[PDB]
Amino acid sequence: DNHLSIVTLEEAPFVIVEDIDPLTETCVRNTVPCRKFVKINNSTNEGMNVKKCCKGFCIDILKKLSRTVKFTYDLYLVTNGKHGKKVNNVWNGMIGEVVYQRAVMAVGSLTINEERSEVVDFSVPFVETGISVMVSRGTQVTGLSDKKFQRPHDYSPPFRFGTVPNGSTERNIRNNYPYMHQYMTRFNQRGVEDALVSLKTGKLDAFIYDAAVLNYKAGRDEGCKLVTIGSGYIFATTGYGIALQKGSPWKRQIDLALLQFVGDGEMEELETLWLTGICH
Amino acid sequence: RLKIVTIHQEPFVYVKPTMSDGTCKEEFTVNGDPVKKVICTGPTVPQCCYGFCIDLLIKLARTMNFTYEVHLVADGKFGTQERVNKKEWNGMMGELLSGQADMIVAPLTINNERAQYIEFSKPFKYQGLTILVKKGTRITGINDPRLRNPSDKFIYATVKQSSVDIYFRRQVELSTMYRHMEKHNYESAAEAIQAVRDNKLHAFIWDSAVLEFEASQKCDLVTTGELFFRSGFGIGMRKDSPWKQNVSLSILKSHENGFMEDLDKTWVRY
Ligand SMILES: N[C@H](Cc1cc(C(=O)O)nn1-c1ccc(Br)cc1)C(=O)O
Repeated sequence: DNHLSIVTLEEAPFVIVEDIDPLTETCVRNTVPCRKFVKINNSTNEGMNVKKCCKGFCIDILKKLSRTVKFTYDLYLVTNGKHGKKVNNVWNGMIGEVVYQRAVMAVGSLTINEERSEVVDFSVPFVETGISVMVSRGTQVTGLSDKKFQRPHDYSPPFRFGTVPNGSTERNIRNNYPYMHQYMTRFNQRGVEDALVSLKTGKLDAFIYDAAVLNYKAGRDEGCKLVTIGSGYIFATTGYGIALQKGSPWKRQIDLALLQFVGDGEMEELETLWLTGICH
Repeated sequence: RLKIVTIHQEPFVYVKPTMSDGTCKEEFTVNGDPVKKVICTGPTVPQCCYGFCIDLLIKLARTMNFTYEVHLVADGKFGTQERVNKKEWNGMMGELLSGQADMIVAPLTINNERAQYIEFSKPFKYQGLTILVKKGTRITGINDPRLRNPSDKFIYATVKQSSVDIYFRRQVELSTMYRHMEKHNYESAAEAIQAVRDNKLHAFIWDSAVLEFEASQKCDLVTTGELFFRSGFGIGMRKDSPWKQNVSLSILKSHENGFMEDLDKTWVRY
């Protein structure tokens, strides 16, 4: 049919996961049903499907696509991996659900890159991203390619800057700037929200990460003390897109629909609803 | 042998006279890197072409094992659809669709109207729309009173038969802006920028990737700073083209490679 298995992943404000409304058995308001497979323990593959409710910027996209392209969907959240990483030539995350045909599309904060694009089709990008830099207001940085990151010990004192390891940001820096990568491991942050506090409290001078996430965090930071660089200095510019199975019959109409949403203002309204914050 | 159509649009495509023996002057950037030049025919002698898009074309050619000849679009336009009943695209869009060109390598905006008819690559450049004025002129940006309810006092415009003209023609709440602009649009970006320096035109609404470069080198001119709409440039190919998939894979690889960043350094930033 035109009934589709669709995988997503929790990452506010793009996908926000909530327990089913208390508990009239139904998803209300903003939200759509999404099921999650929850393991009984870590010594087993056994689990139970748990009914949850999903909302957010990407869910609002999914809803508009569903109505325009005319399809229905069963939405579920991915249980092994995050976005998609190739482990020993084998994909986990959302990308894995698509390539192995448990899902025919993937909707979420899924960054378009070359490696993924060899095994899945990607819609046009519907939000811009890349590798950005966040600092406390006052600090002077152009972006990732600044000499101040590339040769840290040409400055005294050297800048304290890092990222969250094991994702695309670390992998990209390792391939392009090997000494930078060697240098900043000592500053690994274990999550976005710890990096923010290390920035606001002076333990870190710069945080390097996904531009779309950093812009969201900066726009809502209490005190408006954290700033990112201008989008002209974003490195490896790309976008979130919707992944489809290779050769999918939905790609052309999903693409035209997203371009219609961008061109006619609807995407802008979604950005104001979910992504724009009180700062700047 | 792919027939590439492009258009004059600094810093993406520079167009300069050949030398006497029909070769291109050898040249280097102030940072010591070769400026790669290709011969390009057009409105009809050979000329030298180079810039951001030319480096992209050269990079794509070596990566995908094809050769090319480059010409400038005849009517000097980007491409909109017009009534003839039949419809037809003018500009580079029309040339791509009639087979006069196999591929558009230009700062060609990706939008829904064009993508109905051709295949775009993933974007090779992300940018937006902004407003160039001559310093002295002062406006809020896109919501300034002089823009939201025009008169002949303050004349603003864009390029005719461009993605920007479509953008204003299609949206019901830009209807008064559009009526003012259609009677004043220009035939090219350069002519519109020259008309801003000469005070015959008071605001030019165009691609930020072009307008910021113009402002940073022509310091009588300034942009507002805002982007009021975001859009990307893509490679244009016909619906069938076997180059579609590998072209966009190469664009993606070049963003992750730092290559596009080097192009941005060399040509786009000041
Ligand atoms: N959307 C996530 C990726 C996102 C999280 C990761 C991270 O955890 O480091 N970094 N990015 C990121 C986004 C764009 C670019 Br270019 C480089 C890194 C994804 O799809 O993997």
